Amino acid sequence: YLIYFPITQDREQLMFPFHFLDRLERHDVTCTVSGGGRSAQAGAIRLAM
Amino acid sequence: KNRAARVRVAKGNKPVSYEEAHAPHYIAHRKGWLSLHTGNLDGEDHAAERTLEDVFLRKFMMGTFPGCLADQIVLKRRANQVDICALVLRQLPAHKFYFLVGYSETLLSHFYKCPVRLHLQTVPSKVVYKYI
Amino acid sequence: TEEDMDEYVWAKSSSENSVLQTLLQMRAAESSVAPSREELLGTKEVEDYQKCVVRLKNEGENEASLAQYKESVKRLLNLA
Amino acid sequence: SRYAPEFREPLIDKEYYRKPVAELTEEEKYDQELKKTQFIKAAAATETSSVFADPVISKFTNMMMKGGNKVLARSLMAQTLEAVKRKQFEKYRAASAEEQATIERNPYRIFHEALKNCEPVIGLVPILKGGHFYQVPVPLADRRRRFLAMKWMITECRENKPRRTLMPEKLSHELLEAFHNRGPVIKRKHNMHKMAEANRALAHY
Amino acid sequence: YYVDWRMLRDLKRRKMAYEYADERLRINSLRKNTILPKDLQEMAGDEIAALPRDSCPVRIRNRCVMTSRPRGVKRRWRLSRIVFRHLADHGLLSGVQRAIW
Amino acid sequence: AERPRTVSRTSDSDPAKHGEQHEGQHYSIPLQDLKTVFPHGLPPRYMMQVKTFGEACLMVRKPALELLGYLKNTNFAHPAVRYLLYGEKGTGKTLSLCHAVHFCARHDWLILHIPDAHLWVKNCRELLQSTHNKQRFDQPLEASTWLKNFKTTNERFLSQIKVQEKYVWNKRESTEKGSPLGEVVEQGLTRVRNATDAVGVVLKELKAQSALGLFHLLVAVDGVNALWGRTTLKKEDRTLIAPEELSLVHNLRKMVKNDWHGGAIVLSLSQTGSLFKSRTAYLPHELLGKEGFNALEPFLPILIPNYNPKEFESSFQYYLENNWLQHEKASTEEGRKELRFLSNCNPEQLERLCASL
Amino acid sequence: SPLSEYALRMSRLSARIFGEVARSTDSKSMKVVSLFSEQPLAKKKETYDWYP
RNA sequence: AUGAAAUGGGAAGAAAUGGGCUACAUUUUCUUAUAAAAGAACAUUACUAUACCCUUUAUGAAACUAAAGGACUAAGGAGGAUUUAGU
Ligand SMILES: Nc1ncnc2c1ncn2[C@@H]1O[C@H](COP(=O)(O)OP(=O)(O)OP(=O)(O)O)[C@@H](O)[C@H]1O
Ligand SMILES: [Mg+2]
Ligand SMILES: [Mg+2]
Ligand SMILES: [Mg+2]
Ligand SMILES: [Mg+2]
Ligand SMILES: [Mg+2]
Repeated sequence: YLIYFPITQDREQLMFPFHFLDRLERHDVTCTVSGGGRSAQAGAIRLAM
Repeated sequence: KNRAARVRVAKGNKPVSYEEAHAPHYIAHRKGWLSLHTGNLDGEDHAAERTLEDVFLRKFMMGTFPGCLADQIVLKRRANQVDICALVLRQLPAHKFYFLVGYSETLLSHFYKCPVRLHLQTVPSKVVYKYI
Repeated sequence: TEEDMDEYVWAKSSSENSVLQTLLQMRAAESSVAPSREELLGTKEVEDYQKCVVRLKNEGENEASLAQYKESVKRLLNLA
Repeated sequence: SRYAPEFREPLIDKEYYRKPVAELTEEEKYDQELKKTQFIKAAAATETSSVFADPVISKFTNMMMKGGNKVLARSLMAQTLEAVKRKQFEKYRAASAEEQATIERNPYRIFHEALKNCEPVIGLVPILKGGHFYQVPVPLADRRRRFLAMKWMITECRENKPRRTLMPEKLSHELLEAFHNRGPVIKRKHNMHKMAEANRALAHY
Repeated sequence: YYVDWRMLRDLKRRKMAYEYADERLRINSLRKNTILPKDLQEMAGDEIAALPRDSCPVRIRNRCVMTSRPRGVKRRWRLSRIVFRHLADHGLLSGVQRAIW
Repeated sequence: AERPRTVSRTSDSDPAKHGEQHEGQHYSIPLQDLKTVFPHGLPPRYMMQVKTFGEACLMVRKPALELLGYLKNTNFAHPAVRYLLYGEKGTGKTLSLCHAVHFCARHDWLILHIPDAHLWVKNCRELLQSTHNKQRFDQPLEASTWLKNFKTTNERFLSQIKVQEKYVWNKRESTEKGSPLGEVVEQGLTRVRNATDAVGVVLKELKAQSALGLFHLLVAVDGVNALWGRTTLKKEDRTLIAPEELSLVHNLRKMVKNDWHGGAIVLSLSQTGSLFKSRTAYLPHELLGKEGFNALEPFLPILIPNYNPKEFESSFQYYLENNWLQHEKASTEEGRKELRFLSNCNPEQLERLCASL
Repeated sequence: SPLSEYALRMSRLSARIFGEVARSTDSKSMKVVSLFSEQPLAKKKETYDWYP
């Protein structure tokens, strides 16, 4: 995710689900996002997670 | 204001049919298409030629059955077959209709080089959807 | 030529020359009499190095395959 | 808007949801039970539970963005904060133990206290009466007072800087110079207040 | 009778371009290359010019088949925007509806 | 807590002492060794950290410990071994290579350190032709800057080593055989036209004389993937140049060959600054290509990974030990866990995130 | 990159098999192949039978 | 003949005005990647011509058209009253 999402705001968007429930570093996620731009793909993953 | 294909309001005494009552934006919603061919489907050719044949076929049927058409005709193309479905008033004698069918079929089959059939449903009088 | 070939062939390649030249310099430093070409390229150390380079060129290059190549170099070059 | 009026703004406060039930005021307690039967808007792309998210700075970033280039605007603000931290670290190391105590090295605290020092209490709304322009003293809301401070900073740096200087180097030099109540932006606030004093009589109009 | 004299001239232009298509193809091929002597290419440039002007296929204009309108035509049906709209708005075109979205 | 803060520093300033016990501990590089061993070659952002913190401290790590081990057991009689540090962006390849340059520098090796080799294949504003071979070109400014730094690092060895041949710089100026190698360096700086030729003499002299046992030679080239790639320099005909045609690139390609002995070659790959390479390319064959890979084999690839849990905590405490992380929530466990996610333990990303904070 | 002899002789062997242009032909001279491989605009049924 | 057809033309502006386009740069310019990052440029032509002029290619029967280079480069330094659009 650091390689796929070189922008911080995209990574922060993936941090929101786990950080909110204090579950950082406790799960292993495998994503497959097709379509849209960088921000739309991070947002789509956030909801899927 | 939009003036296209809208039979405008009179004073409640104008008898409009179902087809005439509905404006263009009701096509594919409340009323269908009078002609059905495959020439406007995606990746299909000969739209220009199918449309020109339709324009003529409608003018031919009006003149061949003058004053005897209750509503617009429906054209149905399947393979090379053409089928004309017309609502016709019961004004003319029965034997006269057999003449115009034999004539109009043979004439249009030798003009467009396809098998053409005429389907006539006779009504006692024009069917009125509403009075506008 | 080598560029045309789609599947790497270690035999008679830039790798074989580079490997043979290194092994010749290694035996010369040892003060041994100049050895034969077949002798140097028949050793097991050179056998393994052939397999690893071929894997990198044909099978694909990745951290796992590069780790295998690292070990072959250590054996071939007598590195601790 | 694509959100029906029944939708509710999302609440992204991590501590609030995890507080013990008894610690919540009954008004707040009521809203939680009500929201269970309501629709909630999806959270914005820049809305997170991060502990490093500052709303004031996030707003300042959007007021610098041009043409939807958020990456560049955030980069400029990130470079600014670093340029302010690095300017205070140099001063701190090159200062005596007594001076070292006063020196502030937190860029987030220099940014907030800078903006606050540039916020004007009163305003001036220009009016036209009888074919002349009579601007009159006005009172400004908490939203209008904050907007003016941020706008005045982003406009001093954008315009009144040398051609080869960059925004992270002009903005850093102004947040710190404002943080000490001596910058040109502070003068803009002083000029606003001094004009309002002059127009005290024209407030009636 | 065609719609107007402008449609008649175009119809003739379309029938004379069909007659001289092979000729203008064979001759023009001699000019669109760099393999033949420039003396031959300059001469083929004059044989093509000597052909009648109505053989030239760039003088054909697409006109509405029913009203002979030069502009506003849709090439898939060969009708002007005004004529196309009359057939479409009455349900007479198979599958054409108004676009609501 | 500050338990990793004790693990965030080590008292062993000398690179030889370092071992596995010292992993994840930051050793301070002496001030004199910064202005002598490292006048160039340190990353630009790292140099900013050295100026603000007032001290250079390099974390001891397993990749750089493996390299120091091979250098200690070097068999000088055997041909030189090429060590290739390959890793993803920001993983620390340049600073791992600088750790080796400190170890060799303290053992009295002769340092031949090319700080960045991409700078020689792009953005050149003066490109002359070479008298030695008219087909090649000469980069006066690129060579002149390197010589001034090479002089500083090896100033001690510039009087002992002496040229073994005669070099005619101009009709009126030549170098007599036997004169100190410093004279060759002095002429290059004095007359910029010969700068690209003085460099070639220096590289040639050191390579030949090293085998005589007088001195050891560390050829430390960072960004070696530039040599066998493409350039963005154009000839008077506005036609792009090739790497070989350039004189500096041509000479260096010889030094990175294993046809000599008496030293070791330490190479590093960097996609940053690379021309015509993807952003996500880090592997040796992707960056070196078919030409570069064949040139350097057999080489020893040393992967530089991301910070491990021990290394990340030590780096986090080092920033806290210098008061860099000034945000109130940075010291907390929720801040630390956040920075671990956003950075992903990448050394460069962690340095960038903490810079703003 | 340049095309070595093996590459070039293979390319000619392929063109000979697939009925493609075998020689080195300029972009200008490739229009002759287009003119004689495509129906001309005036010979297409849409043009000459545009009108009823 | 106010009808039909063929050939050749249907020109310009020390002018005013509406709309659009580009620029006036540092949140910028050039290059590689890609919008990440890096190396250079950065005031007299640095930013900056979708004009003129000069070449080449494309369509055509016809270049008077379009595109791409080349040089040439002038003005422009964010625009008075006033006015447009956007929840
Ligand atoms: N051993 C280390 N000690 C201290 N900081 C380190 C170390 N390794 C990496 N870092 C941090 O990571 C940053 C990047 O390091 P470095 O430049 O060595 O990486 P790299 O992999 O060579 O990068 P690139 O691919 O861009 O060339 C440094 O500026 C520093 O903040
Ligand atoms: Mg035309
Ligand atoms: Mg590096
Ligand atoms: Mg007339
Ligand atoms: Mg960018
Ligand atoms: Mg032409």
